[PDB]
Amino acid sequence: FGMQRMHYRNGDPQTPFQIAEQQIQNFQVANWLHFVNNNYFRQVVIDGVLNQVLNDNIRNGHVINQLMEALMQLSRQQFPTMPVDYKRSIQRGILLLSNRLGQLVDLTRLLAYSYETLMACVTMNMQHVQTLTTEKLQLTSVTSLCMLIGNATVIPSPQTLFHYYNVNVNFHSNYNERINDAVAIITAANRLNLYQKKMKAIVEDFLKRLHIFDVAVAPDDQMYRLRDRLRLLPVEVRRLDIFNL
Amino acid sequence: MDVLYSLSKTLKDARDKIVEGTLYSNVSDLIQQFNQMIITMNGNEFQTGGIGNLPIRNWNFNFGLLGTTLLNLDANYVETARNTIDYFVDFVDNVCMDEMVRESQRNGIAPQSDSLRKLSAIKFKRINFDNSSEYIENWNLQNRRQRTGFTFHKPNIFPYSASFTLNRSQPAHDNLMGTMWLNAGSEIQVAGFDYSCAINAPANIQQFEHIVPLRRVLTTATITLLPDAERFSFPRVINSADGATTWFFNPVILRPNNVEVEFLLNGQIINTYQARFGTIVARNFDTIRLSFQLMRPPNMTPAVAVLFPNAQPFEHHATVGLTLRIESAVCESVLADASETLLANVTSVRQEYAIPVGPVFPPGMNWTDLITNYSPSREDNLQRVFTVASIRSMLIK
Amino acid sequence: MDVLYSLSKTLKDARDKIVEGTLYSNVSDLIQQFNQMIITMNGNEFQTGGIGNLPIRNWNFNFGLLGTTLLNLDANYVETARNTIDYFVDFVDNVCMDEMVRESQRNGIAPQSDSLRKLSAIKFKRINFDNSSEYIENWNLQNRRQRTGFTFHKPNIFPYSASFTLNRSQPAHDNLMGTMWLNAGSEIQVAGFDYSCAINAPANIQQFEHIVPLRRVLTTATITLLPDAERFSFPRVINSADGATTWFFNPVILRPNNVEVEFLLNGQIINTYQARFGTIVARNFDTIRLSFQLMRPPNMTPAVAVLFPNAQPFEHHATVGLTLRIESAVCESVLADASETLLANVTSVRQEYAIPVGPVFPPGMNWTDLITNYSPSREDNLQRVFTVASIRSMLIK
Amino acid sequence: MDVLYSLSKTLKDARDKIVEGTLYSNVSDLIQQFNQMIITMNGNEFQTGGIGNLPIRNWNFNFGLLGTTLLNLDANYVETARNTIDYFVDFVDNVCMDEMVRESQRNGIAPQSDSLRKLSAIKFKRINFDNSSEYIENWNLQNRRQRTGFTFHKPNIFPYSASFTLNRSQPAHDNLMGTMWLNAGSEIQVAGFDYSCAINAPANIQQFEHIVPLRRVLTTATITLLPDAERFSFPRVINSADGATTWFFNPVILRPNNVEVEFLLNGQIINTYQARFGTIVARNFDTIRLSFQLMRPPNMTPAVAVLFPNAQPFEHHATVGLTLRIESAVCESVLADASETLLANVTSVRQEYAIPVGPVFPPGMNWTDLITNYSPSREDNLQRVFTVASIRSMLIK
Amino acid sequence: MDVLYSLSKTLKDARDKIVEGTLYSNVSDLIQQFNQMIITMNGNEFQTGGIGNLPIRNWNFNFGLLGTTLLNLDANYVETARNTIDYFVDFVDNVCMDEMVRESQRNGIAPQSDSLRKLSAIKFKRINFDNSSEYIENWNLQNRRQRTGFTFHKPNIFPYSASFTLNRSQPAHDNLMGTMWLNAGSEIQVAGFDYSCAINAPANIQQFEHIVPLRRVLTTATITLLPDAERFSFPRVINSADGATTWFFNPVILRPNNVEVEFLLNGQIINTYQARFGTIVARNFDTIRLSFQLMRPPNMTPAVAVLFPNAQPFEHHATVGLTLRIESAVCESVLADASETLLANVTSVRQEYAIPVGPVFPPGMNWTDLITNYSPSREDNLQRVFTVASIRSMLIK
Ligand SMILES: [Zn+2]
Repeated sequence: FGMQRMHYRNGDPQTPFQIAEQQIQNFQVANWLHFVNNNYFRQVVIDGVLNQVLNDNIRNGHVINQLMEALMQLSRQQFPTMPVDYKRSIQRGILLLSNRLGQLVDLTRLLAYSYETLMACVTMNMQHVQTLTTEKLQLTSVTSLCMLIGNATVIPSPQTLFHYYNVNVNFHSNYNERINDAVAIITAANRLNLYQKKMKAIVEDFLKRLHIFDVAVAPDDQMYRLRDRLRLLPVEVRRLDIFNL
Repeated sequence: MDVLYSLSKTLKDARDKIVEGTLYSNVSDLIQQFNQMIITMNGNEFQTGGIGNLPIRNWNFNFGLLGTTLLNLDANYVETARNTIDYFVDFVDNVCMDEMVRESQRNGIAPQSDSLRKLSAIKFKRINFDNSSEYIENWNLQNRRQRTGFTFHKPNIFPYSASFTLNRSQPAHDNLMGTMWLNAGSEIQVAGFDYSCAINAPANIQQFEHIVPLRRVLTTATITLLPDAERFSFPRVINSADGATTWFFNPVILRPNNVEVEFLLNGQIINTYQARFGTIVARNFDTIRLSFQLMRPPNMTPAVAVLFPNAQPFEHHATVGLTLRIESAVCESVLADASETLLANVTSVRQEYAIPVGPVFPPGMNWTDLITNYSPSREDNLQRVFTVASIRSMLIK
Repeated sequence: MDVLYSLSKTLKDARDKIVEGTLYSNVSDLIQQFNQMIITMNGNEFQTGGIGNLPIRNWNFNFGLLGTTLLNLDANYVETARNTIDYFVDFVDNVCMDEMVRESQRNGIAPQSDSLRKLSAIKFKRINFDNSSEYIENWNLQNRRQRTGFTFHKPNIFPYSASFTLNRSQPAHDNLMGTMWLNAGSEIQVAGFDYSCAINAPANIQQFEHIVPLRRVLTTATITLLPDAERFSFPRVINSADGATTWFFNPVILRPNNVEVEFLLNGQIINTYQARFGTIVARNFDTIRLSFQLMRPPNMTPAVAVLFPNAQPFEHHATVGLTLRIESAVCESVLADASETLLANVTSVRQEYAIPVGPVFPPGMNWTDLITNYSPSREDNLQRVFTVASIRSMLIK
Repeated sequence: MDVLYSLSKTLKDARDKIVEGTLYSNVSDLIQQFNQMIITMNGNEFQTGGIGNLPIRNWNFNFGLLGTTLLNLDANYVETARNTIDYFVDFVDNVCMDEMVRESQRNGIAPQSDSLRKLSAIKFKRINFDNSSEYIENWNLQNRRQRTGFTFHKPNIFPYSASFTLNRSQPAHDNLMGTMWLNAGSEIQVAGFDYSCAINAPANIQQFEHIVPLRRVLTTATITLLPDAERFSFPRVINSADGATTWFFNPVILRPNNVEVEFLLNGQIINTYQARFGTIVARNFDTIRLSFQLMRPPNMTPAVAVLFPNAQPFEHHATVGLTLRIESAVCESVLADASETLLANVTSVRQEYAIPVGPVFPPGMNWTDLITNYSPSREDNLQRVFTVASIRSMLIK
Repeated sequence: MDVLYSLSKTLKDARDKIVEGTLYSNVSDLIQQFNQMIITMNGNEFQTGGIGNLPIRNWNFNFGLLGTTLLNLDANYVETARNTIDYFVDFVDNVCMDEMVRESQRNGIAPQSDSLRKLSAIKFKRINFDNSSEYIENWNLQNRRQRTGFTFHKPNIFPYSASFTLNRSQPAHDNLMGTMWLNAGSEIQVAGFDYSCAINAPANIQQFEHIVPLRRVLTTATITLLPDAERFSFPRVINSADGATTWFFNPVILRPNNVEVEFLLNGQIINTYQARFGTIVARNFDTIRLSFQLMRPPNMTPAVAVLFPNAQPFEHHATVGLTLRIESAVCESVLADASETLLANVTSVRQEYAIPVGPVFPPGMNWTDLITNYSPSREDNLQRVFTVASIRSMLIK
């Protein structure tokens, strides 16, 4: 569009696309940028479980049409002052993805459907946090997916869905039962006045029996936070009644 | 008719919903319907007019489908859509007018214009959309031979009738007993007068009755009843019944005695109200019977005693009355009311394009004559033209 | 304006469609539109009020969207949505009031409030939804410079005016001739009186005419015409033209003969009705001419003869009359009528918040003065405030 | 109409810029526009004329694009260009005349000639160019329903009216009080006269008022006010109001005192000027109220005293006059004025081709009648024909 | 000022050239100018108003450049351009009004409003475009010290002044000799009168002189000089010099004798015309000297001889006169005139927003007072406000 390159300042509350959306006067590109900027997960509670839901436009794959409108506009854009061969390469690369409109709509709605179907089998709340360590995603791999996705619909098999659901349910129930064991033991120790009792041992056993944690690595402040939060939970009824006996 | 309504509905929704900036999800279904309409109409040719001064216009349809690949509609999309919508609205308006300006004694409910005849074909049934409007709903019900109902605010149900009946009379018109009345639109104002003030009447009571039959059965009607005919309570000079002479009416208003309003259906009393004024309800009826009495007051102060002597020279004339107004009602057949503009639309189109008087409707669509002789063929033609008028008003403000 | 209407309609549809238990397929597109509204409005600061007693309020937006994969909406969904709906309803209420309380001698159609000026930006166009209401439809059509129309039941087209014109008179006011009239809202009651009862008039006929020029061109109007001015049928004591004294009017009502009503447009007779009472139609007119007569009865019974002498002392004064009511009509300019509450809403907001009288409207939105001097600038401002009033009424009871 | 204006603009630019010797950089964009016009107009068949004596003309376009291979245009290039420019100018001229000689009561603003109707199509939108002239700019603003403004030098806002009003009179016409005026074009000239010189008037002051209601609202008007009416300051013989006889007026001119000039809008005084002559400004008005007084001079030398006796035989008649001239103003609608030639052009075309009297404009484009009854339909048609005349005046000398 | 004019010119060219369908080659350079304007104005905040009733408004600029590539502009491009154009037009309107309603005794030329003071910064110089209009041309020329020039039609150079001088007088005013003139706008009307018709004057000649200075030097002025003063050729009753009494003037017009009109610059006769009427040219002058003579006709017919006696009683008073109108002229300083609306615009804005009387201009921008005491500071402020008014009128109707 002939605009001067953006001098983006890190830590800006707005993202580069959020700036470009209000700095660009072309309707196709600006509308695509607006959708991208305000495209986030929507939180919904379904059957008592928090879910991260997608925008219906991407669930049905319609936003790919706006993406291709923007890409076509860019492809027929003038690109002032850019060397001509590089400009042609860029705009033919744009057309490479633009001419895959139907395939990319199919890819988007396939991805959305498989995400929905596999998310129906999640039992714990899908809490969204920025993790310490991130999974690396290769834009080359994304390109390969976009340029090689075909015409065959692949969906989870019913046995695969039931297996995923059983694994999630087993992990969730084990988590709750180990919480109950830890809370019962901690409460019993405090009620019997075992002052020479290290609740760090109980928390270590809890994390160990969760089976996904390398307990030797958990930081110390987090171990003590876990102890503090376990000390505050009410005891389960059966365990408490046995303790009362 | 249903196809014409669907064209109007689709165009109206196109104008209302295909607006710059709106999400395509708001108009996805509307665009599907619009493209279906374009596909169905493309390649067909129509002719409208040729009657009176209505110009003969030829219509051809070759339009591209509206785009479907867009997240939010923009200026180009709306301009492209409006270019097609304007032509379609013009065509629908001409079809509606050409249908309204035509009538037939037999088969009056069938399409009369060549364009609507053509749209009656099966190839066009794909454009049907949703028949939600009241008039199209009743059109479909009448086509299926079901019960229909139109809701009217002040239905124009009473043929205009301003008259009087003299039960006691003489050439001099100085000792008269009788009734006056005006029935117009939804108001019946009736008065009963006695010049003697029932001096010689049995029990000093004069009975008055007034029967108003309606050409259609009204149901679920709310009526205001008041105890005075305000229109017949001032001095009047009235032409005699045969027009030979004129007589004088100097009323003095007394309260109506033993008021009774009966709403009857096929001669059976359905509702009866005695000495109740204000808002009343008639659930089902085709005739109204208002009965009241002039009772000479038994006790009178000197002024009233002076007013009412017991001898011939009656200078004041005792008068009682009732005023009845149908504020709202429901009727199976289409009537004219004080809130809808369908009668006005039909009459205006006919007058503007100077349509020669046909065989069904009266000259100038005179509603008085229409309701006075609301025969079944007139009912069919009137329902057709009113439905077309509503379809047109859907698009033309 | 379209954006404000879209905000209000989105909130109305949120209140209606989004209910516990409903299928998500019933409300998916509305949920998308609601989320689009939230996205567009988030991060914008608005200010409302600051004129008269209308409080200054600051509006900030940071809300969360709504889920889009449920099967049936539950109580949690509605509870989460209702908070945002309440805040946005309050915002739209205040924006509409701020726009209604403002005028402009020039650029009457343009937004006048700061909030609406901000909403007129292009980033907000993504909230446009659909413009279905009559007022928003006419707003869009007028902006595009297309034929428009508002439908009014009993349009408030005649500024209040009760007066009398004397064509024969003298200081004693004992032998008069002329007309009385009341024009009010949608009704014209005119009476023509002659004290001599056309004793010496040529052919014993006295002609009366009454011309009412409307301030706006009404079209497709249905009228009711009755042969009596009941408002001028009783004895009166009336101040003279200059207020110097009073005169006595003692009417005796005769029928008006040779009644003819002409509805004219720019001096050309569009409709003309001769001796036709009841429901009539006028398709296009800006002037109503009434022409009636008082014919002295050629034959009289003794009472009538006694009350109509040929010498000077005229105890009873012959009177004829016409009552003409416009039940419904169509106007390209916005008017007040008996069914809509837009004038009431604008007046109520201005009165409640003690808005200073501006350079356009009369104080207190006095309809008599406004319709008397209904200039183009006033038409623009009135249409703007009425459109805002209807937008607000979509949400506020 | 924007397309017709763009055709005229590009042809004018070609005539004024495609000159022998001019660099090609001075006509690069113009040649691109000209070739765009040729491409768009190639293969389209138009027809003009048929009304009155305007000949029927058929127009075909099969031209070749102008060359672009010359550094400086030479004689051959200019001749080749002129060959096609002449034909295009002739087509535009005939389209403009055919559009000027037509009118329509309904939708008078819409194109009336077949050629302009066809040019209104979408395919011709490519020939749009720049809309910089005042009339086309106002046309576009009015279509968008934005502000419109025309600046007039001596606007012809007052219909011709030369008359007099007598407030005191008798058959002998020897003791008259009243006011005589001439409103014409942009000048009001009024004079209040009294034959008795306020000998018996209260406080020896006689009041005179003159209200001139304009048919359109003027703004930012520069006006000149002068304290005498030269037109009513010489002896004359005037016909009576009824024309039965003639009466003698022998003015002696005094200074008007308590001069007040009110420029009112909707009956509200917008500007007021008391005892101030020369250049004044009226920012927004639609009525002019001129109030002045004849004050009997309290002190008079014998020569003055002899003029005004206290008895009947008044030989000299005291007169006081005002003269108001609108030098410049701004109006939203179109008016004839002293500098513009549009009214002359339209009238000239109609007279030359003997266009029969249509249903909108008065015969012979009589401006007095047009501005006397300047109805909205006449305003639309007049704006249309004036815009077309301006478009034609940039091609035809 | 130059930057403000550049903004206005850019916006006007954007509104006139950026239209749907136009070739992008027709607007390439204009679009580059538009983008330069947006880039320069982005990130700057402005405030206007705060004087009188002009509302305080704050302006921010965050608009993006126009960069879409196409051959012909479409609806999307026009809409995106129009949003920014609307906002900038509003900003320019308010800045122009804020500058127009302000004054300064010292440094009148310099910007007064804070918005214009900011725009006078160097960082805004990147929006200059072309300064073509007459007023901005003269502004730049004055800044460069080159000679300016404003061409006026009927310049308003004479302050209104109606007066008389009595060179010979008596308390009875029976026998008067003197002059009587009205200078207003562009017209001088002078008349010498002698009641004795120069019976005893030397050579039977009376000489009258009239010297009219000008507050500014006019150049290349075309003037019409006619031999009679219409205004002073009628019977008059005129209050005396001290206002104590009134005297009678009963003129009989004779041809002015030995007419000599001289246009002088610094007391040196620059132009002179003796006994020549019609159109004359004064190339450069600051005062006008009109000399004329009343010569007693050496030969008289009996009627004339009776008209002019040698005794005292003088019933008819010999009068000669001249009229001189400046049709067009050129001045180095700004002036009002009959063809421009700048004075009207400034006065209208000040009146509308109730701007308190400032230290420079007289109350209500009274042109008579302005041109009477046309001080250097007043000239500076007047030129500033007139230039701003021209810039504003480039965008506002
Ligand atoms: Zn002039």
